[PDB]
Amino acid sequence: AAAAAAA
Amino acid sequence: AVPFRRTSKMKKRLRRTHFKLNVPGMTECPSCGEMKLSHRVCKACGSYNGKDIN
Amino acid sequence: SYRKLGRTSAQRKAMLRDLTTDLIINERIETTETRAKELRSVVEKMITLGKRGDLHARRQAAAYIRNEVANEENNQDALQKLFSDIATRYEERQGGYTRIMKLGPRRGDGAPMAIIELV
RNA sequence: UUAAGUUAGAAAGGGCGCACGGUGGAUGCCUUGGCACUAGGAGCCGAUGAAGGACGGGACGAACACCGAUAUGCUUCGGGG
RNA sequence: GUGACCGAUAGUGAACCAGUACCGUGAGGGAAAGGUGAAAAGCACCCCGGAAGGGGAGUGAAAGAGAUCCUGAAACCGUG
RNA sequence: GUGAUCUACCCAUGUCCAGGGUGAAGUUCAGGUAACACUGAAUGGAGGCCCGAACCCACGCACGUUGAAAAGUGCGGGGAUGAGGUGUGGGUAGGGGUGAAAUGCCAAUCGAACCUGGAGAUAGCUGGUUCUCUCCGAAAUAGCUUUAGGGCUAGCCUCAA
RNA sequence: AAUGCCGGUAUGAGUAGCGAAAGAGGGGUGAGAAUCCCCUCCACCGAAUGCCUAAGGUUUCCUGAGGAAGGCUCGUCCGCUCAGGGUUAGUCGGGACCUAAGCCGAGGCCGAAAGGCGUAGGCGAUGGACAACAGGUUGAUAUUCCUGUACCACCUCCUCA
RNA sequence: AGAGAACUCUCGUUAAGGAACUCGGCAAAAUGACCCCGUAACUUCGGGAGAAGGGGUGCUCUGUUAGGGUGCAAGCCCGAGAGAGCCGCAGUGAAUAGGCCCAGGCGACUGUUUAGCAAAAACACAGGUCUCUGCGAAGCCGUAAGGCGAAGUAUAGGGGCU
RNA sequence: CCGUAAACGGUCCUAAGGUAGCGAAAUUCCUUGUCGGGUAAGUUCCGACCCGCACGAAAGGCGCAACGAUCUGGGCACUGUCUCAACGAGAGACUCGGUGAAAUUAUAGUACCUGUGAAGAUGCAGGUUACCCGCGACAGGACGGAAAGACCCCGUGGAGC
RNA sequence: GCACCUCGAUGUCGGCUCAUCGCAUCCUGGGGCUGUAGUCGGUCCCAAGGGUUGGGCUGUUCGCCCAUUAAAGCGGUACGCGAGCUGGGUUCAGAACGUCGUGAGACAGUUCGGUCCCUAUCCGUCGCGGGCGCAGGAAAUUUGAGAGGAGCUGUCCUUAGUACGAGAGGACCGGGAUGGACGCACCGCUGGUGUACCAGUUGUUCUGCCAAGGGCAUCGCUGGGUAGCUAUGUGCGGACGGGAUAAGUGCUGAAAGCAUCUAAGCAUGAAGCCCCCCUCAAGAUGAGAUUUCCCAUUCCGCAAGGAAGUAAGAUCCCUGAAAGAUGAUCAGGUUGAUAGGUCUGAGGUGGAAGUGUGGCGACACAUGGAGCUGACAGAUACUAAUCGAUCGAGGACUUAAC
Repeated sequence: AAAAAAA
Repeated sequence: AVPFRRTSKMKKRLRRTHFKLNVPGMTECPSCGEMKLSHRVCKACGSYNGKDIN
Repeated sequence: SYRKLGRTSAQRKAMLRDLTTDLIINERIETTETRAKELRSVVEKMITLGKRGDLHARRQAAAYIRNEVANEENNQDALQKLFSDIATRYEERQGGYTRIMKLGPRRGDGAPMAIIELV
């Protein structure tokens, strides 16, 4: 996936 | 926006070369002194060319 | 170009009217230097309005002078003071009714202060 | 004096070494307290009101300890000077 | 009464107003913090300063020993 | 064992919703039937009605994202007499409760809350493992294995007899 | 050498920030004033940014000194520090009155134990009953203090029918 | 305090074009207040509907207007709808009070939901249908006692689907 | 499956092989199916053809006024959304006075090109450039920082269903 | 395809912004062969200098279509670029349709909705300063080693309806105008803006009231507008030309008695190259050059050298903008116009207040192109640029002539 959704 | 390496002492001192501040334009007051910065009323005697105007 | 002095235009007008009237009563005030430079032209323009002495110049000056008492136990307003004392005092002099004398910097903010006086 | 060459000194500030200080509580001494046990004792206190607390009591300001409107205490019997 | 047990980051969490301060509604969790000198003899008095804090003068064996106060390292900050 | 002082639902008792419109059922007077029906005016003021403030909410954008704020602000937006908001006092407790149902919420915590114990759980996994010198010195192969980055025995290393 | 634990100190760096929204001048105190006090203008809120009254906090309230640390600057000032002072009720709210939801609950019914449930009875306001108003007063208390007029419950050493 | 750089944010204008921008009129602009005329397709006849679309608002007098409220009256309030006019580019002159229209999908509707990423076509909803249950009922919470159901009684309760 | 012009006939199989009503759909890979409308131009939209991979009758079918902070098309008005940006106001940014952090950090006197190398170099090799120290800006690199990748795999790990 | 690097993180598509590089060249430039009659063409060479579009559909690259154009070129740079930007699609948590699965659930099948953090330390880039050097200290003017910018083209008229061609059709070359895009400057016009300019107007409050004004309501709103800044406005540029050249075309000529573009010698030849066009440029440590001032003091150190005052000149401080974040630059500091004020003007706005006249009044007219006016000019020392202080050289040694 490699989704950049860092919180 | 994050420092990669810490600044060394010598680089910090080289950057602080121009951080110093200058001597003001201070001159002899003709009434009493000493001394009086240029183009301002003297804080001691309250005179300016040359009346006591406070 | 005139200065903005860090204020809104309405605040600029109100502060300039306050400083002009306060210079007109107390005859010597101590402000910052740039406020003095912005104030002196307005003050000599209002003295020039007081020079004419007619009703229209007085009604022009009434739109700028705030309603504070000038002379105690006489009930004299500032607007009467322009047309009674200042205009008769500066009848011969053509301009240059104020001078600015600089003081040292202020303690709290380093602001260069100045003495304003009617001469 | 000209022309062509060759060098030193330059320090806004900096580097290294040395000297003199400041910050800090490591280290070294040092216990006022702890940790394991040994030889003995003691192993229960309470409706005749317990364990534990709250609120107070000193001439004097708050707290620890002590005491309970008889309140920083009160008797009797001994120790001690 | 004894340790081929510890010595203040160790030893009880707690050598010190410690299950305290503090955190959590609550059950509960839970610190940091010892050292002047033998004796306060704790710097009378003078000067600068509003005071704090200094420099002399005294006490003291030592004042660089002066209230987190024995010794005082290094990181760090400075002056030549 | 501790929690419904946040929040989900329920119980009891209170309180709030500026104003302005649309206009029902029903009734009366007429046209009208033997008696009902139907139509036009007057009265009436029902509605999980309409526009819109307090109040509640979170639809769009922007800003903030080591913020004024561990969820807000500004400009607009939706509901606003009801399946409404809200105060006080209470009840339901974790293999449970509650849920107009999202795997939502139950104290900034949720496909199983938090605290203390079993407990120094276990980890074939990752990281780390503190003084010096000398002598000798590998392997990354085979077999088997719920075995393939683990293990055991052989192979290779070292010391002694 | 564990994204180790604790303590101290650097780098970033004299950098970001100093947290919505009006200040100006003249006098005063003071060692020191843009920030403290007074005065005059000007400005803001005004179904509030006004008055009071709960929950909650608890001394933060008043006076006299003080400025170390805390005021994201300064400070002569403060909700900061030290000394003193201040809260007066039969009528206001609650309790010597009542009860709802809910809770406790003799005897009692169940249950390895611990306990769970439930009559009589009681507790429990957010509700019902109930008697004081208008002025003044201090630096701090006001339908509590004072001056007027009152009202509610209870009792007679008394006087009348 | 003071200079009014770039850039960031909150705003205000802008010639001639206008959605050529963009995934998409997102954002912004515009209309929006009172009175009068008029208002379509469709329809469950209630609506749609403030549909759409047009016109007028300022001030002086005639004017303590006509007409109402109050009072013993004088007198003080609510005051339309018009005729003479007077001004400005502008008249609810400022600030707050809808942008509309046509054709489709889904869900009827009001409502509710992932506190702190998704408000929807999701959930719910009256109606419809099936099934269980004759009372110490069924179904539930509890080992039980006890209780909800219900101080109800098959036109009543529980469960499934729509 | 095969014929015959949905419907009928022959055969296998099952319990029986989709009725009405819809249909390129929130359902259609081919596919932007074909035709027409809308536009100068329409992979979206609308109305029909059936050629329905893989609609379908209470996990309801087909329509449906009103309604929606819903989704998808098309028009009027409107405009800085841009063609194509230009000014003006305020806050920050800039300067000065006062106060003053944080993420990060092996040491660091820290150029460029082409190669080499754990295969993408500030530090290596060859060459080309470059006096020392600052201030205001931009963000290409430092495989930048922030979170022992969430994807994938493994664990004879776990948890929920 | 392999799995070498990264799983104690290398953000992945398509667009926006900014670009740069290679030609296997889309056009423009120069050519060869053509079954090239001319225009238009086909193929193959040399050439990267410049330019290579506005939309409808779809998240789309791609692709189709509309209208142009000289052409709407292929690729690389982490399929360039998210500490530069957006999340429409992929790619979370919700909910549906079709299909599969008894089921929980699944689908490079579809649809609706869905949190994109960072204050720049270093190298890089864009600008601006302070030091020191350039063998004395200064004020100006400069050469250019090097570097950057620019480099594109359409249409019309003549030559000429000529050459050519049965006709239709129709030139190469050479001149002259007018455009598109881009760039550089500046506003005199055309406009925009112009929050200390002028006028109108609404509500409330204030100056005791009328009148006249002030405050607030987005600068309250509306209509204009000086300077400055601006484009959509205006002016200008890519012009004419030299040198060596590429592909080609050749001359004279032998190896090889001929022939021959070549092996020696000479040409001609492109929007490529190096200049002429513009700009920065001696930190060009190789620090250059010309002009003109100041002079060669005092005290120590016997030599080298070091301190104090100063000349020429510059700075601190102040008034300001033609400049500007701050520095810097520029105009100036009392034998002077640097800024403000005053006066007179330019421009803007549009007929001030008061008085009088007409009207019942709202209002109009005259005084009167009036009144007012921010940065725009010219005069005028009225006010401020005071007195003052600081920095700043005594010129090393050889060689040829003096």
